[PDB]
Amino acid sequence: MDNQFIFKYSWETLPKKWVKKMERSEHGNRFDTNTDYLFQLLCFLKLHTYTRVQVLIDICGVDYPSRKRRFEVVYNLLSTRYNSRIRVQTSADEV
Amino acid sequence: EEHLSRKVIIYSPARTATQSGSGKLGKWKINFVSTLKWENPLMGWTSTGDPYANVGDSALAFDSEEAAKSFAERHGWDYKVKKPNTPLLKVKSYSDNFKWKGNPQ
Amino acid sequence: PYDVYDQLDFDVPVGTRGDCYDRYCIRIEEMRQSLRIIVQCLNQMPSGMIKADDRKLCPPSRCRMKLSMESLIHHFELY
Amino acid sequence: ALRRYPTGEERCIACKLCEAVCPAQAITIEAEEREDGSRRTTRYDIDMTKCIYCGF
Amino acid sequence: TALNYHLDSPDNKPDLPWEFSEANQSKVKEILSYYPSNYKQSAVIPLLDLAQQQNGGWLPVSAMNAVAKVIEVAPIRVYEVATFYSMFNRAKVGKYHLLVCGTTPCMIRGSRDIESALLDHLGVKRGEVTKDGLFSVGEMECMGCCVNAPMITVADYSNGSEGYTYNYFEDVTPEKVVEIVEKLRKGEKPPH
Amino acid sequence: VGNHTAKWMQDRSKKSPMELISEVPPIKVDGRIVACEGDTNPALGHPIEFICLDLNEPAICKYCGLRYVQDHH
Amino acid sequence: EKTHFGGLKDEDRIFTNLYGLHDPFLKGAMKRGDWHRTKDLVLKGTDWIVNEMKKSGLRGRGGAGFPSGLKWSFMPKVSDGRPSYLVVNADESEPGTCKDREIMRHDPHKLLEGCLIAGVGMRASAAYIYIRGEYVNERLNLEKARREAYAAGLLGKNACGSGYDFEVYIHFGAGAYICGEETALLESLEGKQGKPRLKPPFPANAGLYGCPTTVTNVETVAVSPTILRRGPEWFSSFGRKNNAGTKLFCISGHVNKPCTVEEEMSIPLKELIERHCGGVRGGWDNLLAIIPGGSSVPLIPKNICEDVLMDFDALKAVQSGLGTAAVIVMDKSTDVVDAIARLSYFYKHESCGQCTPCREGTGWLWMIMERMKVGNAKLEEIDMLQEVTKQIEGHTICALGDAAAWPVQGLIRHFRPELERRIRERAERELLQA
Amino acid sequence: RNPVGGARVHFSNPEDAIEVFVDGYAVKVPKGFTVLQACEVAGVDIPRFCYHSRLSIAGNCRMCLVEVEKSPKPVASCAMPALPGMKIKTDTPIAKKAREGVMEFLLMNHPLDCPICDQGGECDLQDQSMAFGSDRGRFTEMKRSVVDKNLGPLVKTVMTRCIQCTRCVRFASEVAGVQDLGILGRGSGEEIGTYVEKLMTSELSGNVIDICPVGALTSKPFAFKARNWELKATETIDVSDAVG
Ligand SMILES: Cc1cc2nc3c(=O)[nH]c(=O)nc-3n(C[C@H](O)[C@H](O)[C@H](O)COP(=O)(O)O)c2cc1C
Ligand code: SF4
Ligand code: SF4
Ligand code: SF4
Ligand code: SF4
Ligand code: FES
Ligand code: FES
Ligand SMILES: [Zn+2]
Repeated sequence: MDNQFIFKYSWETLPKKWVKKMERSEHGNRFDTNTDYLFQLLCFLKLHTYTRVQVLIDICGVDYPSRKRRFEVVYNLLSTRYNSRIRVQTSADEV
Repeated sequence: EEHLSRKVIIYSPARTATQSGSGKLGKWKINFVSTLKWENPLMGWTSTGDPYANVGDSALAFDSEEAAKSFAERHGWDYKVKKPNTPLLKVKSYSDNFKWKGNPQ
Repeated sequence: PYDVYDQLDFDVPVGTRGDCYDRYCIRIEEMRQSLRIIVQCLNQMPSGMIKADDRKLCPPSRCRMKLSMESLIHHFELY
Repeated sequence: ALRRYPTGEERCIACKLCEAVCPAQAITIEAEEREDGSRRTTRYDIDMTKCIYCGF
Repeated sequence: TALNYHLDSPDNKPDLPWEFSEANQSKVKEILSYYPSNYKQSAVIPLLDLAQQQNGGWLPVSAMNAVAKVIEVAPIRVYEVATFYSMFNRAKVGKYHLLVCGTTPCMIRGSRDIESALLDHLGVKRGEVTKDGLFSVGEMECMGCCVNAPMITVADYSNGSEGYTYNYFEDVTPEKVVEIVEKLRKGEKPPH
Repeated sequence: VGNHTAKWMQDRSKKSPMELISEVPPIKVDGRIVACEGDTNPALGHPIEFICLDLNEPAICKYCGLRYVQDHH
Repeated sequence: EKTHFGGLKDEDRIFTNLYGLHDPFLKGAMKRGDWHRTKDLVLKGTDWIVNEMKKSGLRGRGGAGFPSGLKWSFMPKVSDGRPSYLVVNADESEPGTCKDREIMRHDPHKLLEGCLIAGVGMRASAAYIYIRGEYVNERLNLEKARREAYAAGLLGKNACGSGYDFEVYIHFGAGAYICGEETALLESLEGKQGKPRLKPPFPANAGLYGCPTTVTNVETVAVSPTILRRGPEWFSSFGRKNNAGTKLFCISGHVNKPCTVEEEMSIPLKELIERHCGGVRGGWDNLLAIIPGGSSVPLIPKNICEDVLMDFDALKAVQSGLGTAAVIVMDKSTDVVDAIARLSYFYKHESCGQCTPCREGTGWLWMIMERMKVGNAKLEEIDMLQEVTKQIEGHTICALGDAAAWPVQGLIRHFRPELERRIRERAERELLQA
Repeated sequence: RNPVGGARVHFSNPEDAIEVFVDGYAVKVPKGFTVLQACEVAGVDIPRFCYHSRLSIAGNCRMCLVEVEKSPKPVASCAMPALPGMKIKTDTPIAKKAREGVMEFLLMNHPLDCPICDQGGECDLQDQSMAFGSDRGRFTEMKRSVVDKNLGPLVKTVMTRCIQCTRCVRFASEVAGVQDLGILGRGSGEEIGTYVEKLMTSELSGNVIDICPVGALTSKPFAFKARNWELKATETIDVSDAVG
């Protein structure tokens, strides 16, 4: 399970309205999603047979003061089943 | 509360005069005018009691005037904007070094 | 894998009960496997440079910085 | 420790590189042209309680 | 020992008065007449040459200041001109400047065989004037192809600008250069 | 003894570095240029400094304070 | 003829007093044909003169070989208030060259009449002759000739009775090789240091005093009246196509009889050496290398010299140049590396110092050549020398940097085994001795 | 693209504008602009030492060389006028190699005294050596050396660092209006100085410290006192006179 297969299969299978941005790079596969779909996206990735993203490695914030939604919340996840890592991000503000 | 009512300046630092390069311009900063420092009477070290001693020059930064203004107005600070001075490119010719002085007067 | 771990022989001990005793035994075995890895590193240790040669990110030698402008400039910049 | 040349002259020329690199900001330097024109420290302080003994 | 700066001395200091002689005034005017009156700077090189001829073969800083005054420029430009070109002598030379030790085209035919004998006869090192102030040895700068090398150059400053000559001598030998020096001492112009 | 040294040196038993370096006689050199490394082993000294000796006054190495003069002229 | 070139006869020689056997002043000059009906040539007009110069195929004799007629035609047809100037380059400081000195010594009236002709052809009001500062006797002779021409009405107001006004002034340098470069010459004539200018502006638009100006060699100027009188077709009948005319050659070095001679362009180098110089000293088989024209062109080896012709194109095709047509001949007894190091010292000494690559690289090349003279170098330093020459070439304000890089490049190209052998012998001595 | 430094470009008439390409990009510049200025309008920063926008073009440092299509040689962008249809390349191998060679020549005789040079930390030479020529030095011969000159109590002099950019001389001649500084000699031995002993008496003399790209001319009263990275910059106005 390489990062080319994850990118292509996630494009083919995920509901379209969940992902606003998809990056494929040696720095990591990255999915950006609205805050209202984060939970469902993570549940899908955890449960689906072809992803089995079972381990949440961490959650962290990043501050971007020049942005209307200044905070970016990053979810680093791991599939021990397929020996692959995924990054899922969403933005947030102070309230 | 007490530190949210201070007056700040929003500005774009100009280019230094010791270097011809222009790669540090376009950034917008919030000057906190922290000018309350003194000398510690043991070693002569520079002491301060103002929390915003260096955050305006080390961490806080903004890519545009509008972002800095929005941040300042959301935090409630009273801000004044100083527009940066920019050079005027003028027609220059190497031929001008050898201009004819004209007929003698 | 990272660095030269793919050139090295070692086993990965795993437990069967998932309790404190299994983890103690795993740590003992991991020490044994670490000893194995150290022996292999000692025997396979090659000669050559210990710093990346890209002269924009690594300190020059003390003698180079005292002898060469480019080196001095890079040392000043780096530190 | 600060060192001297065998002549007795100080080695330090107040370049301030050590002050810049110090991860703990434990070095404080002031400098000026000495009476003979030499570039030398007037002040060189190390806070031994800030220092992390890293050797940088 | 040419240097790109001046250190004051008793025979070489700005306060010493220096002006073109009355007899040189005709020549200065004729030199100026060759160029538009707002382009007087063009005369710096011939005027510097005339001043060097008048001052016995060298240019004190006062002469440079006087030339700068004639052409109406800051003295720094005249200093630049005087230091850029090798024909100007900014230290004292003898009444007869002997130029030896040529360059590439003549050392193929053995040019470096004349200088040492010249110092040995003159009893001086290169660049210093003799006690009687008659001879000084300098660096020759070469023209031509140096067929009839070795060659030396004699600059005659003994009679100001009206007696100035700048001549090249060919097939000069250690015996012949001493003979040339002897005729120069006795006043006869050596053949060339 | 000067104002510079008095800012840090509070002991007068020993000579200051400024006086100590001034007591070292200028090193005579055959030539108009000399390179100073501050040590017999260059890697243990200071970055190499090339010093012109055209002036009559002794020329000072800006790193170690050693002084050099032209031996003949 | 079209097949072989050389053996120029006396009836086709332009510089008929080159050997100084007759009076060089006005009476002898007219007796030899100078100042003959110059009024008619002037009254023919600028356009006719320019067209004849273009038809003659004359190319610049100062080294670059630019077509003279086109260069003259670069001058403005209508004045914009500024005057037009002609500057004659008599500053030949290149080692091994004396042709312009001979022209000034023995045929000065040729130079003066050519000055007038070129000034009419350039619509110029005045001419400045910039002479080498060391040519004191030559300058005095030329000034005497100028007084003779002014007294006879050939120069000045109403020159030769043609209604054209033309002033000729004599200027001299103070011993700088770089002043031979045209823009450096203009700066020196202005009273500044001899530092070349960047182009653009070109001198035809802003030259002396910021006025339209043409800088051309003494040889180029002095042959124009003869070309006009005898016809462009006669001049173009000599030499190959695009290399027309006669040329002043001077041959020095290891030849039996060195001499200065006027010969047909495109003459074979070997034919020139064995015809006028008595051959290479010790025979042609003793030849090692030849520098075709002046020290500013790369040398060529013995195999190249066998068949190469002396013109701009043939020497250009073998990575060399005609230059000043100063032939320097080196036999097998010469230390070629030492000669190249000597040339490197010359270029380091003569660099004006304005621009960084020349100012520093000339000294660097000289130091490397001095080290390689005795083999005190590594084998890999030859490649470093080549790359330094490439770093200098093409990155400088003027062509002196290229002239400094070329001899080293030629040495590396044609005698690399000699340098390698010197290095190996030095290393062998180092191993056994210590 | 924003011009370098936010520089403003004024057009007398849109008819008097030409079109040039800077690395494929289309930019419009007024007639008479140089290649370097067109690069600045395009937002491309060309390295330079001898060029200064307030002083006459010199074109001697050769650090601003770029590649222009159909040009046989690298072109000094600071002096070459821009032409319509000109295709300017600044990052081709020719330009990079020219910059590397020029930087190597500049550092050849430059002294190894960054730790004692006040320009350290705000030095154009250091930054351009880090950026353009990250070439390992290979010069092993003896460096040239220069004696220091006395210019008064304001300008401290270390002439070994001078790169002969002639900015100070042109400033003295063209801005200060006091012709005291010149360039003396010829070749690698040329030295900036006044020849005779004299101090810089112009009231604008201190600006030569700003314009000198290396630590050759530095503030004597400020000598050695601080590094640029430990200084806090405040933008304000002067009250010494009524000029502001
Ligand atoms: C370093 C250097 C030295 C030069 N010296 C001379 C010279 O002595 N005489 C000369 O005629 N041209 C000399 N030139 C060439 C001139 O710049 C210029 O091309 C010439 O005056 C043109 O004359 P022409 O068109 O009649 O050949 C020199 C060029 C350089 C780069
Ligand atoms: S300031 Fe620090 S780094 Fe610089 S010379 Fe002194 S001790 Fe060394
Ligand atoms: S190439 Fe040499 S001679 Fe020509 S301008 Fe540059 S430094 Fe001067
Ligand atoms: S000017 Fe100073 S800081 Fe810049 S490279 Fe030279 S010594 Fe280093
Ligand atoms: S002192 Fe500075 S400004 Fe003046 S020429 Fe040298 S490097 Fe340029
Ligand atoms: S010895 Fe040949 S030019 Fe002087
Ligand atoms: S900035 Fe153009 S040559 Fe120096
Ligand atoms: Zn030292």
